[PDB]
Amino acid sequence: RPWVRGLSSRISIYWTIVKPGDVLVINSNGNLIAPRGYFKMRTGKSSIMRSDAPI
Amino acid sequence: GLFGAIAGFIENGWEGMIDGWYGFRHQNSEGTGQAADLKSTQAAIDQINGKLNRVIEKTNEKFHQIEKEFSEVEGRIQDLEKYVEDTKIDLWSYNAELLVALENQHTIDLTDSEMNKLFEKTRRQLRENAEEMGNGCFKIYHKCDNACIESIRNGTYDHDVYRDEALNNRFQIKG
Ligand SMILES: *[C@@H]1O[C@H](CO)[C@@H](O[C@@H]2O[C@H](CO)[C@@H](O[C@@H]3O[C@H](CO)[C@@H](O)[C@H](O)[C@@H]3O)[C@H](O)[C@H]2NC(C)=O)[C@H](O)[C@H]1NC(C)=O
Ligand SMILES: *[C@H]1O[C@H](CO)[C@@H](O)[C@H](O)[C@H]1NC(C)=O
Repeated sequence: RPWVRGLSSRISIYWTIVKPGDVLVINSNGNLIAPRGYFKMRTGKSSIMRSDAPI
Repeated sequence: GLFGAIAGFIENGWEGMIDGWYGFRHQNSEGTGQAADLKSTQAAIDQINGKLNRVIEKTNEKFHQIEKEFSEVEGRIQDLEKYVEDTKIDLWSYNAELLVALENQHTIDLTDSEMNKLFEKTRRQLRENAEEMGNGCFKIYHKCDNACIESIRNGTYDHDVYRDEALNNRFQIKG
C-alpha cells in the first residue's frame, strides 16, 4: 500500500456494542488487534463540529 | 391599507408628532395646537409587540444531527444527505419569506384600522356639532377653545352643551 510513516501495511478498525446481559466473544487465529476494555456509552446532547474558529 | 385612512383620506403624516403615533391638531379662535392620542397609540404598539413576541426569541434546540459538508465524493447516501438538508432549507426559507409578507400586510392594515378607529370615535363624539372635510378634519361649527378641544381629545366632550350653537351655524340663513 502507499508508504505511510514508513509502513505499507495497515490496520482496519471495527467496533461492537454489547448490550447488558449479553456477552462478547472474540475468536481469531491470526491478525487480531485486540481490545483492552470498553468505552462507556451515554445518550445526551453531545456532538462534534468541524471548525477552525478560535474558542 | 384596507381602511383607506393612512395613505388614503389622510394626506400625509406628521414628523412633528413625536409623543405618539396618532393624535390631533387643531385651530380655534385663539390659535393652533397639537397632541398625541395614547389609547390608539398603545393599541397599535401592543398588537405589534404581541406579534413581535410570537416571532422573536422562540428557537428550537437541536444537538447531534446529520453531516452537511463532505470531503469526498460518495454517491447514493451523500446525495440523499444533501437532498434532505437542501429540501429542509428551502421549505424553511419559504416559511420565512411568507411570514414576513403576511405579517407586514397585516401590520399595515392593522395600523390603518387604528387610525380610522380614532377617526370614527371622534366623529361619533362630535354628533351634529361638526361636519367632515374629508382630509381627516372635522369642521366644528361652534366656538371651541383649547379646553373644549381637549374635552374631545379625552372623550368627555358633551355635545348637548353646544348643540344649538352648532346647528345654527351648520344651517345659517342667507339673511
Ligand atoms: C509496490 O509498489 C509500491 C509503489 O511502487 C512500493 O512502494 C514504495 O516503497 C518504497 C520502499 O522503497 C518507498 O520508498 C521510500 O520512499 C520514501 C519517500 O520517497 C522515503 O522516505 C524512503 O527513503 C523510501 O525510499 C516508496 O516511497 C513507496 N512508494 C509508494 C507509492 O508507496 C512497494 O514497495 C512495492 N512493493 C514491491 C514488492 O514492489
Ligand atoms: C382627561 O383625560 C385623561 C384620562 O385619564 C387624563 O389623564 C387627562 O390628563 C385629562 N386631561 C387633562 C388636561 O387633565
